[PDB]
Amino acid sequence: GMTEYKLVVVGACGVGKSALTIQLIQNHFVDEYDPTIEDSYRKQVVIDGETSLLDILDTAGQEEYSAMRDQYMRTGEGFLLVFAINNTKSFEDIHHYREQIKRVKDSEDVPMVLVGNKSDLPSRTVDTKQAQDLARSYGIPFIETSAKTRQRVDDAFYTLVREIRKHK
Ligand SMILES: *CCC(=O)N1CCN2Cc3cc(C#CC)c(-c4c(O)cccc4Cl)c(F)c3OC[C@H]2C1
Ligand SMILES: Nc1nc2c(ncn2[C@@H]2O[C@H](COP(=O)(O)OP(=O)(O)O)[C@@H](O)[C@H]2O)c(=O)[nH]1
Ligand SMILES: [Mg+2]
Repeated sequence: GMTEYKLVVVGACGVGKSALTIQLIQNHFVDEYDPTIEDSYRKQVVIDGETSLLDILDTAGQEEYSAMRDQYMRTGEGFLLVFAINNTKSFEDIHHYREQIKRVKDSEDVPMVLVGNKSDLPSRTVDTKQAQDLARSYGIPFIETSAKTRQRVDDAFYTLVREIRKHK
């Protein structure tokens, strides 16, 4: 059957996890998406000439351990670590999420990409150097995105797919 990639999008409330995922699948920018709705989404893509089906968990709600999140964390192949460039706390929260994923994987070498979202906004509080430093510390790529303009959205997901290929 068609190759699949199981992806997980994680990050603080409000950073744009749903908006990024909706842009990828639908090519529309959502100004409001219910923060409680945790679901998976599927998209057929072609990346470096390979047709595949992405299976993407948009994490949401507060109720952490849940049938769905548990199975995607245990079986997920790659993770997008999303913060917003106007949300310093969301950047500070990234290390927590990376630590929890590493503990589920019992591994230091999990495919991940750091995503700094909301690049269209004036109110930057996390500088690109802070992002780049963090990603280099972790050994992973950094991609700047805007779900509003769509800048970097494909690049983020495709880079994650390329990172999974490099690992397996
Ligand atoms: C605004 C609502 C929303 O989008 N979310 C609420 C905050 N969530 C934070 C968050 C926390 C953890 C944890 C822990 C301990 C994890 C997680 C879990 O649950 C299990 C294994 C690995 C990790 Cl990283 C999150 F994925 C996560 O991101 C979701 C965010 C959703
Ligand atoms: N300006 C701008 N707003 C965004 C961007 N991404 C998300 N938003 C907005 O930020 C809010 C939170 O987005 P959402 O996708 O619900 O975040 P989630 O809680 O991580 O799923 C919503 O009002 C979105 O429209 C972006 O790149 N730029
Ligand atoms: Mg959401």
